[PDB]
Amino acid sequence: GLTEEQRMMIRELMDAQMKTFDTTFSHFKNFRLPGVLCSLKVSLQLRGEDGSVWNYKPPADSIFSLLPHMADMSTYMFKGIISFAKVISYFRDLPIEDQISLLKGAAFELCQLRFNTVFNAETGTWECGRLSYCLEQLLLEPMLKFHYMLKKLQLHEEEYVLMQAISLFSPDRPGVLQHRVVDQLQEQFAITLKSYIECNRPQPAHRFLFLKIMAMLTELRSINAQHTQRLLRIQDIHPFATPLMQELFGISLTERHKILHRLLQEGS
Amino acid sequence: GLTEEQRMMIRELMDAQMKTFDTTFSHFKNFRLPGKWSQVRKDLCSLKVSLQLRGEDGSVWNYKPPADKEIFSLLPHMADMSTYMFKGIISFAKVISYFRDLPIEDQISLLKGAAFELCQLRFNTVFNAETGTWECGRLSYCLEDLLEPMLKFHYMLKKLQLHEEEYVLMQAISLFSPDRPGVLQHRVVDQLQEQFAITLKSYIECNRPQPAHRFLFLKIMAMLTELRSINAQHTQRLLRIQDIHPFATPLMQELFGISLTERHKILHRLLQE
Ligand SMILES: CCC[C@H](CC)Oc1ccc(C(C)(C)C)cc1NC(=O)c1nnn(-c2cc(OC)ccc2OC)c1C
Ligand SMILES: CCC[C@H](CC)Oc1ccc(C(C)(C)C)cc1NC(=O)c1nnn(-c2cc(OC)ccc2OC)c1C
Repeated sequence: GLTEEQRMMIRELMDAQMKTFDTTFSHFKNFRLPGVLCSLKVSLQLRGEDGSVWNYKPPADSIFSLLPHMADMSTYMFKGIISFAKVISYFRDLPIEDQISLLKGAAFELCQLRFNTVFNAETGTWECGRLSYCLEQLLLEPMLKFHYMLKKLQLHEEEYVLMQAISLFSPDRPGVLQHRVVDQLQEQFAITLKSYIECNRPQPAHRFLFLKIMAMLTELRSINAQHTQRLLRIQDIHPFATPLMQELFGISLTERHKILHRLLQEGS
Repeated sequence: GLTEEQRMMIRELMDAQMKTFDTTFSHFKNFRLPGKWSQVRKDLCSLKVSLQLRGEDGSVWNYKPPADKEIFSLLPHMADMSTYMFKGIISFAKVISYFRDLPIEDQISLLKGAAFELCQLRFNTVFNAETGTWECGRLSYCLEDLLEPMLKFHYMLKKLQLHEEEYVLMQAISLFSPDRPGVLQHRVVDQLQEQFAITLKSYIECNRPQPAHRFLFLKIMAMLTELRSINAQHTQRLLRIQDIHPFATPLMQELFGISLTERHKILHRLLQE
């Protein structure tokens, strides 16, 4: 039994998730594709409305071909992440600078949390509806070990959307001014998540699940730093980042993120 | 043991083939790709193919066709494929001396009736029987699901294991068909076809064992007869489909029939340059 606010807090996040998560990627169009890292090698599949199936197999040892597509696809995911935060009441009340700082530090993490919901552990494929991404002693790349472990927990929709709230309202993000207001918000999401697990998962397989989930968020925070550095090493060599990704990567706060600033003011 | 004219007759067709047959399809670019109604779905089910497209880096794009507007996806591509092939078929005839000396209308009539047949003969050279795939260099076409006469023709012709000289002689016999619609020089073309047929019959005797290839010439002639029937069949199927869904290129519309040189001005223009 949750409090009348904890129940109201989850319904707001679940409604926020339903309104902003395009699980089928139906509105994901006008993206780049390979024209006619070694652990994260993926094979792109693209199904059509008529039932046709395009399949792209990347070449072997010679790798920057799929990055333009993965940049466009991740940008579309982050646009839904922005809209997810805009409809949360606790997020819109924050200053416009903290909304940019929180979305800068939680862009990658909230994308991963949504990808794990469409990840297939048995087939190794990220079933993104229209598109699919199938992989080619391999769960050492922290990106994939995180997804396989998180998928093993078999979390609910309420638990996934609560991890997004805890990751979004991180008080120790670079540039956050209201560090105490964000920390007060983050504590309530963790309390609601801890209370939800106790009321709906009495099984022994889900023992210490809240501490496991919090440990995943800490690991995902470390993987966020690793991948951001790995992608800046490639951007320095081969420019592949989208205009919105350059603002996140850091390539006066609202003046350096004019796209993020405009998206936070439009009607959600 | 061929005559010096039969020897020079083959040397001209081989030079004709090597100048106009892009066996690697290196110059086939800028083609379309996948982005009375009941009478169409028949042949489409028999000729369902999966397109493969390799890249310079080694990447492989593959298009699997949608299972049973459903099969109209490969039509724009195969129209560009057929058009590119036929333009090389036109260039093949434009360098043959016996073809240039014919009237400009008889040249159009021969190319109209032998367009499909000469295109199949070149497609059989790049067909892989054990894998069932037309290996067109960067492009590949593998079918799924020998009942279709066009498929039975390719499997039977590939089993004969003909030479490059025997393939180019089949193109000469099929090109110089005197009974094509609109041909005026029935006496000249029929005598030309006999000269190529005699050379093919004499080539098999002089360059192959006698008893094992005793009826190889008659088998080849039987293939051209069966291929002549498939040319009629396939032309009717695509006229039923083109009338419903336009997929034919302007050069294909002239062949399909959609004053002789004025109704085939594109084919005429390609014969003048
Ligand atoms: C399991 C993770 C999902 C994805 C498959 C569904 O896995 C990949 C697999 C293969 C590849 C390559 C090797 C083919 C390129 C890449 C990725 N994944 C990214 O490329 C990615 N993941 N997150 N972000 C991201 C987004 C962002 O907002 C726009 C800001 C910063 C971001 O990175 C700090 C990005 C760009
Ligand atoms: C058998 C080898 C060809 C090709 C390659 C594997 O197999 C096909 C496979 C599938 C398909 C569909 C049904 C899925 C589209 C078609 C075809 N092949 C044709 O559609 C074709 N073959 N020849 N011609 C042709 C050309 C011409 O010159 C311009 C004039 C008249 C012609 O037909 C009267 C055409 C149009």
